[PDB]
Amino acid sequence: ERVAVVGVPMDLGVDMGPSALRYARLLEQLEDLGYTVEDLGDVPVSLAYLEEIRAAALVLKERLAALPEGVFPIVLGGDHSLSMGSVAGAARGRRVGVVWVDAHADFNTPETSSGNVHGMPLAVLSGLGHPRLTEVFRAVDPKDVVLVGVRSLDPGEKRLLKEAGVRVYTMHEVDRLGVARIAEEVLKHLQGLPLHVSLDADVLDPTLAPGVGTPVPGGLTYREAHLLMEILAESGRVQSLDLVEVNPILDERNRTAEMLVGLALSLLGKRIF
Amino acid sequence: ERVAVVGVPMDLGVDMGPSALRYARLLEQLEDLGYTVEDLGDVPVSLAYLEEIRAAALVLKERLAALPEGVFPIVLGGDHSLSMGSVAGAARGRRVGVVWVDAHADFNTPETSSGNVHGMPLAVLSGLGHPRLTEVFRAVDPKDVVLVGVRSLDPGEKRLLKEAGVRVYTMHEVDRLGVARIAEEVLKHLQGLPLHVSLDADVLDPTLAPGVGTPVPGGLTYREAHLLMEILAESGRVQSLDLVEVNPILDERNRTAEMLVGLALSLLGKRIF
Repeated sequence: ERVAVVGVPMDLGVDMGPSALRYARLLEQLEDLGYTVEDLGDVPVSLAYLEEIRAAALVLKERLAALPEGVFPIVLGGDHSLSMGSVAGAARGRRVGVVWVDAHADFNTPETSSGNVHGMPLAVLSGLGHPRLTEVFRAVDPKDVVLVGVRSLDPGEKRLLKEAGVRVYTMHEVDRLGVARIAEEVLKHLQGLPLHVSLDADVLDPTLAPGVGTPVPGGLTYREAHLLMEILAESGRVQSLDLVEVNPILDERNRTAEMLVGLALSLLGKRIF
Repeated sequence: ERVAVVGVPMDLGVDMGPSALRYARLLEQLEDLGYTVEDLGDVPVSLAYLEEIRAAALVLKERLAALPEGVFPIVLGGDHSLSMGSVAGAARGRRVGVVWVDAHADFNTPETSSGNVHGMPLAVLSGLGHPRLTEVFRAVDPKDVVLVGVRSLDPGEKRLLKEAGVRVYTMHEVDRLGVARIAEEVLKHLQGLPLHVSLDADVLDPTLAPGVGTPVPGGLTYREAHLLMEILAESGRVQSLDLVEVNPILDERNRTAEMLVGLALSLLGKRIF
């Protein structure tokens, strides 16, 4: 019933992410929902650009671990790379589950590929990749993870993901089983553990979330997204949230940002009836 | 040849405008134009807010005057209040003409209203207003100010502007005389003096420049704006520029920032032929 919001304006225009989520009144609407909300502010941010990231992602994680116990954390960000720092840090050292809701698997290693770290955080978190990264950010067992909304993978990704054994719910599976059910399966699969959900904006259809780094046709519908957040929220097991890859520079009327603040409220309890 | 860019993320969500302007690739395009450019960064910012505004507009004023003689300053802003600081700083104790291109005349005193200070900058600069501000920002004689593109005026303002004797070219005059003639006319009214151009994105038709603080229908056309900049450019006396009131949160795929970076380039020498 207490909630902390910390921003990681990282872009190594997604760095404006944290600012749009705030202008979308994320905070005021959570209090409206009943929570007491403290804004911690922004974590300062000084292959391509590795150390800077691991550094800022370090500062992040330390901050989450400090945080009194029982406080729900909401990380507003740019790069999905922050996830490395957050998921680790919000775990508080516990064995937690990760519902990674992205259009991508964000699962490469430097071996599989671009060269950009933000396509590498889920893997590192599973312990696969450059050591300067895995050694300070490993925080979950591959078996403890579930991708949802995925509709675009690199060949090295398919392999690592298969070899590793990560439950992957691509948009084919969404179209096929419906989100209602996929939602249920995610909870069985990760039954018993606290859940840290990471929401990548590129998961909703571009037709709806235009402001994003890498649009990818045929994504979750507006309604669809809320169902997932609601079903999930119901479990009462959700403990932390990642709201990322929100690019105002590409958005319209700042609506991609509004969509997340809305899905955040669905995940933290808000119900129609 | 030397050009300095400085940001003022001040919203007292126009505080996001400076990133918007930078991401619209302002520096780079200026370099392509042939200028060696430096990013001084952002001036820290944190009735309503007189002291916090005065403090930042003072850090800005002071920072601009300390610039080496010859370096051309461009102030990237949110609020139009930053101009009390930059038109004073950018002038360096010299008599300069001010070409104010906003849909408003930002010429109110507390007596005539809204309450907000960002509708008073040109008044303060012209010496009318709170003493706490005029006392450090008054930097222009009303007879040396020219408003272009105006189409919104509070009663007190119209009166203050008449008493003051400020040359006003509202959209009605624009429609009657054309930008070319109004430009010959601005240049002549301010003949001999160095010129500082302040640009409120709201002066561009909302249809074209959606992301601005207060849209006011019936504004300049992308061609008229450019023409204007181009004529003021040929004069050889522009010496400083404010690019203000750009709000990405209300914009669309960042075309407002792109629309101004384009006008800056026009004021700074760029041409078709």
